[PDB]
Amino acid sequence: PLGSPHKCPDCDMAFVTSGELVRHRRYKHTHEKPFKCSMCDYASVEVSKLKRHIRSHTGERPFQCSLCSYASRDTYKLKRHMRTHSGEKPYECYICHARFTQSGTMKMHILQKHTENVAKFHCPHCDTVIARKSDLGVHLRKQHSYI
DNA sequence: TAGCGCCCCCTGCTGGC
DNA sequence: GCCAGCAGGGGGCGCTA
Ligand SMILES: [Zn+2]
Ligand SMILES: [Zn+2]
Ligand SMILES: [Zn+2]
Ligand SMILES: [Zn+2]
Ligand SMILES: [Zn+2]
Repeated sequence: PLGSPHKCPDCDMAFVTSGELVRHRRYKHTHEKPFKCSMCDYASVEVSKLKRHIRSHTGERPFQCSLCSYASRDTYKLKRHMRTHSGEKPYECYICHARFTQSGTMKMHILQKHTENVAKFHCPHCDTVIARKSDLGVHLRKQHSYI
């Protein structure tokens, strides 16, 4: 924000409250992660990130879809899932204007369709070049009996 | 501080084409 | 094989009480 009073003494960012600067410095500069999982080595800057992480250990899925049986561990994942029902495609490739349901899909599109000289994968068993690593995985399972 | 969201990242698979 | 759809784990910030 323009007049944000709390300037970071280590980068160009500034914040409206000192609490926001404190948290930003923990994330980006000092890396103090006060909140520690008791079941693995995970630790986080914010407690809410620990709580979300714990749901991966327990399987808790608090956020139920009202149109199907899906339920998520994170409110945003449910909002992302609702795009499968609405057909919303919020992301647009600035180069060719194709639209996508997720931002990562769009980034991958730009890598595969609008980027010069991208390194490709190669099947060693049949001498086929494959663009995406996951499609090399599929090829190995489908054509070379990877179990 | 904890707590609510908003949103992006990276990963890696699926099935239509 | 190419492609966009689509979910899991996670980082970082906006904002408030
Ligand atoms: Zn900073
Ligand atoms: Zn853990
Ligand atoms: Zn649903
Ligand atoms: Zn494009
Ligand atoms: Zn092969």
